Amino acid sequence: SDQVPVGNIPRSITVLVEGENTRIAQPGDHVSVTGIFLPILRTGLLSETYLEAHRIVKMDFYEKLAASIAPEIYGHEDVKKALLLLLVGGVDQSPRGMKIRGNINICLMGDPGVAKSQLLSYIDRLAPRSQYTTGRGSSGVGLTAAVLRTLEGGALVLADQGVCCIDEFDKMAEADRTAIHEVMEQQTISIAKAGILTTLNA
Amino acid sequence: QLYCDRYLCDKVVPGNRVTIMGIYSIKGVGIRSSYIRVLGIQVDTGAVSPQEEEEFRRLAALPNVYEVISKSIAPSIFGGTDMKKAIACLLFGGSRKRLPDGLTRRGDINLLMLGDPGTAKSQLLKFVEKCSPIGVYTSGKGSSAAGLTASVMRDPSSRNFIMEGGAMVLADGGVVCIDEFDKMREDDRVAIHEAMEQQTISIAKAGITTTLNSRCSVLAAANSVFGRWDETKGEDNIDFMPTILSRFDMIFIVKDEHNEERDVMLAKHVITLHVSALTQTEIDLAKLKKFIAYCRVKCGPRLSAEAAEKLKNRYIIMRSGARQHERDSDRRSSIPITVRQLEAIVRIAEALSKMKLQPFATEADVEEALRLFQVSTLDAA
Amino acid sequence: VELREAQRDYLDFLDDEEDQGIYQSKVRELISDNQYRLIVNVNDLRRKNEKRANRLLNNAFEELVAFQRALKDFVASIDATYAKQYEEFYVGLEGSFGSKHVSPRTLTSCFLSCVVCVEGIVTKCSLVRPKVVRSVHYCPATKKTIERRYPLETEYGLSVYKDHQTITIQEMPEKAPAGQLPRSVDVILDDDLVDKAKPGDRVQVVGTYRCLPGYTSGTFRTVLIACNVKQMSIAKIKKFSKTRSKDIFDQLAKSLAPSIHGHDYVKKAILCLLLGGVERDLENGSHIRGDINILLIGDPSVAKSQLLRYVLCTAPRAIPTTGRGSSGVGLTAAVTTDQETGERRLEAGAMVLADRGVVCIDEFDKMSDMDRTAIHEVMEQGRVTIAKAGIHARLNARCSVLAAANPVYGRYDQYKTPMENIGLQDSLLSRFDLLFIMLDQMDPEQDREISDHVLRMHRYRAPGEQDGDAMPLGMVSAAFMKKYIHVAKIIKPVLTQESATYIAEEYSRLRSQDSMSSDTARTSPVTARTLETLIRLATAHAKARMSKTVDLQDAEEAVELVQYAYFKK
DNA sequence: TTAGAGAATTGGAGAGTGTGTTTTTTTTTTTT
DNA sequence: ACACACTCTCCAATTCTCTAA
Ligand SMILES: Nc1ncnc2c1ncn2[C@@H]1O[C@H](COP(=O)(O)OP(=O)(O)NP(=O)(O)O)[C@@H](O)[C@H]1O
Ligand SMILES: Nc1ncnc2c1ncn2[C@@H]1O[C@H](COP(=O)(O)OP(=O)(O)NP(=O)(O)O)[C@@H](O)[C@H]1O
Ligand SMILES: [Mg+2]
Ligand SMILES: [Mg+2]
Repeated sequence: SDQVPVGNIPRSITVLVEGENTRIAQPGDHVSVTGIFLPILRTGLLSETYLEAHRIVKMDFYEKLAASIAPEIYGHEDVKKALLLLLVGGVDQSPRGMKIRGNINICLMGDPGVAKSQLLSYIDRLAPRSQYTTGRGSSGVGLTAAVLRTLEGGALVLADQGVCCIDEFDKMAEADRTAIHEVMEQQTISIAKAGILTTLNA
Repeated sequence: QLYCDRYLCDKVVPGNRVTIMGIYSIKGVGIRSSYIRVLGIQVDTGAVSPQEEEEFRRLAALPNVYEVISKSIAPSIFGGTDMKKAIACLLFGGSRKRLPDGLTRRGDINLLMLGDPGTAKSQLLKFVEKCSPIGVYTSGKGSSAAGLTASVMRDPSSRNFIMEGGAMVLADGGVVCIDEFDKMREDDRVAIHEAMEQQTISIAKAGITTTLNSRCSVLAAANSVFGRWDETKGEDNIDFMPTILSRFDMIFIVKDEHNEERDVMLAKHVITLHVSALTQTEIDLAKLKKFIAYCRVKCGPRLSAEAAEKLKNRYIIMRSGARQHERDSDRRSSIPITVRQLEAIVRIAEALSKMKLQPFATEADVEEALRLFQVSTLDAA
Repeated sequence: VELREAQRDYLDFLDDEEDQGIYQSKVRELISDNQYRLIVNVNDLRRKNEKRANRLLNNAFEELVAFQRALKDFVASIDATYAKQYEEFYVGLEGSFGSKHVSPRTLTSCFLSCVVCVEGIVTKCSLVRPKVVRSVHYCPATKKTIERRYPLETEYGLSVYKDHQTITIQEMPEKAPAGQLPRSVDVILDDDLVDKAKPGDRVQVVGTYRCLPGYTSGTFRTVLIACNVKQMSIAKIKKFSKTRSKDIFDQLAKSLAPSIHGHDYVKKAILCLLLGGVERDLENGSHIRGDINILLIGDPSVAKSQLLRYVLCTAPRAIPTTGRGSSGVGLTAAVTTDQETGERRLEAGAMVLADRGVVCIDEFDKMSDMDRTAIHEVMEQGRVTIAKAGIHARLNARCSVLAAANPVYGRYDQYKTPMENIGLQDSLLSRFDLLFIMLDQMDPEQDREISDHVLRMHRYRAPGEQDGDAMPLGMVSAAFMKKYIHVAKIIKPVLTQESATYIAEEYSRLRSQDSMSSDTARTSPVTARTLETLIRLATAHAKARMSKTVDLQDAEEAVELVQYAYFKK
């Protein structure tokens, strides 16, 4: 996106992988590709092109750790410890199906314009696997997965073995509330590709 | 279906009434389509001939032309001479201006009639639509926001989105008559606030963004909230919001009156109008139509210095009186006095000067302009 | 076979070293930059050879090929090795064309095969893709090869291709005839001309008007094969800024929008919006917003709309919008089916086209809240997230928003607080930098000068117009103002310890005063966003001085402005 | 009596010709 | 560029007839 000139839409290119080069690349991953640029064979004089890939290259302790969380922010000593334990987590007890889950979940209520944005973004930056979203239901993809013309996306999906953060939660809709309710109970979701009842980890 | 060729191209547009001369020919197993090849076109309704200019110069020269034109407007309708005079000024209009720092001033005039049932409001609208060189007539109850200004829709061919013009676009340069004005929804009357003042329509939909022109006059008719005007309830007869009442150059209140002499005169007038439908076997409508177009394209006035000085001194008094009335009252009024009213009087002064083809407006013209505004808006306020 | 003499004419025209040597110098420059097209000025050609010049414009094709061959021979005579690097050379035209200057409306079938000069506004583009001119095949078993122009196997490195693109030009809407919609024409861009224009650009295209074939219905489509494409949009500024006799920012603000009387602080804030602040980035990956947003609220007839229509005319890359006439899809981006290639792709909306510019929203209080949800992300972060037509993308929409609205009940009520009169949500009201309230206080002392000024304005007539005319349907000077603002947009000034200290201490004082104050006496609370606003405004004032430092004067001006905006009844 | 050569009729192996081919704005009823 | 439907031609297989082994 930062390479696009002012007031323009970004472009894309098709890359064909063959032989021992397969299974290197992944969705959403930065790569540098060596290849040959060629036109597609018909079956007009204007023709589509692609890149033929030849190489793909990817681009005490408790008090100390508590004090290490968000040092830019004054006070809020025990809130930092709560967030520390949110990152550490409890234990899934699993006694023969009478389940108690170990994941901590917490909520912050903020006065208008208060410092919570700095703390939230610090935990977002700190955590080794995490995602962010906002409750207003913006023009992009939602909390759950979505379909395009295969299935993709979703903040609840992209954070899986980690923690997901919701901003301005109070502006959520009923769809969002039911999705959060389902994640809290079953930690999985459902989106219909084409009427089929597909389901997906969260 | 018609075919058009060489010098006949872009000679007409939709909605026009025309007479066509051409060849008629063809273009289940046995069906074939058919069409007409045009060889001549006549618009049933062109550049003015020299003789016609001499007659229009004579009409502009002769001294009591204002009364002559006033009698030509809606000649069947009994009474209402002040209302007919205001309609004349609406048809001629003020003058457009572009200022040195690039901003514009609108020139043209908006008018509203409000009051009792059975007082010939709809008849006057029905006449002005035929008298104006360009005009359109629509009902407020039967129209939508996207239909008044402009619309966006998919092409019946191809797959692309295309633009369409509403009533205020088709009547660009002319008059728009909105009947049953008090029966529109609030969110639909909001849609014309740009068009009535800035004379342009801004669109941003479906991946297209453009600006269209709408340089037209609005003429409207309405009832009181209570069906007819109730003098015991005062200002509650009106419920239009101030942001639209301030966009009219003049507002008239019409009340029915039960005087015996007028009733006898009006009754005789009506009966003889009906009786003379067989017996029937100052300027005509056709002549007036061409005269209006000629005056609008050739003449553009300005104020004389002393006329501006007089109007300035009057406006201060007018603002002071309105302020004192609101201060004395427990309630704020629905018809405000603002700089838009100062501009309104100037536009009427220019129209009065235009009827006589004179380059400058004068104190006599400003006197008549102030008289017309004094009757309508100050009776409404 | 006179064209061999016509080519001979062009070759001796190009060989101008015997007479001041301008075109030989230009060809030498072309060689040095490794280019393969030349731009010729038709005035020179007309001066040297009237017959050849007046024939060129009416026989575009047969004459331009001779000119191209003459250029190829001339560059070969200078350097044969360079001449062999490219297949063929091209020539473009500039100057005054007289009767051939047209628009998409006035262009008609009698112009076919003339050189024409069309102008208008660009509305769309197709994607760049290659076209074949010469194809080659080879056989390694026999050392054999074959060619064709427009067994063995194809030689992509011995074959050669060139780029191709289509765009569309539309008539200027200000010039449309009464009661009609604008007309448009299709332009073809080829080889080194591709992607030289994008939507919303005002362009002037030179080219040859030509039909395209299409049993036949005897009916064709016409397109403009472009030949050249053009776009349109120091000592004085140095001595002016060096004077230092007066506060220049006050003089520039006073001179803003001369038609409109009063409203000093609003003019000063609009000038700060035009100049802008500056960006900054932090080592953690965070960044500070440099652009400014402004909101206006007030009664009828207080010139709110006119200020918007003025900024739109005196700022580069500015866009209009009205609350009732626009949709969230239209504001951001919409999916489009291409008729040239058949493919589905996005098309830019109003806030994307205003990237690195200004967007004016009139009648802001009539929008449905669903559209305001789209505006929220744009105003906060300058990006817009889209998930349509197989694309998941984060587009760039960096812009300053200037917006106007009217209060609830139409006329402002003195007996209610500002938050009661104002119809918007407190969350949205926290995003704008400054919020101004405007009221029609009916004082006769003020009405005197206002009415006088308006009446002076209505008696003016332009000097190029005569005593009784009417138009057809269809203090600092403005020029210096544009140039001074344009140069001032480069300076990038920097904080000083004294200004930082002043802002910090004054913000603490202001916070204490606000803590003492109540919602009955203020528009909104004061927080860190107030510090960001103060920093942006002080930066902009320093920028107007072109002083590389942000000085105490800038900080003092900035705090006075926000003090007036927040703490007056 | 059994079998091969020269002349006449007929089948079909083969070639040539003609033709077809999700994603946005606006209205209306009834649910709120 | 790649499949049906139709029209048409020339080559040589099958039988009649006369003859020798
Ligand atoms: N002065 C008049 N001269 C002639 N006919 C008149 C006059 N006043 C009223 N009428 C008659 O009144 C009838 C109704 O006319 P109309 O134009 O609808 O009046 P109106 O004020 O619009 N009535 P309404 O629509 O109920 O408000 C027609 O039959 C007219 O002929
Ligand atoms: N100080 C002023 N200087 C010049 N013109 C003024 C001034 N005050 C009012 N006007 C006039 O006010 C008219 C209407 O301007 P406009 O910008 O629409 O006002 P507004 O505040 O936007 N009212 P509205 O659009 O109904 O909310 C213009 O024609 C101006 O000539
Ligand atoms: Mg009626
Ligand atoms: Mg306005």
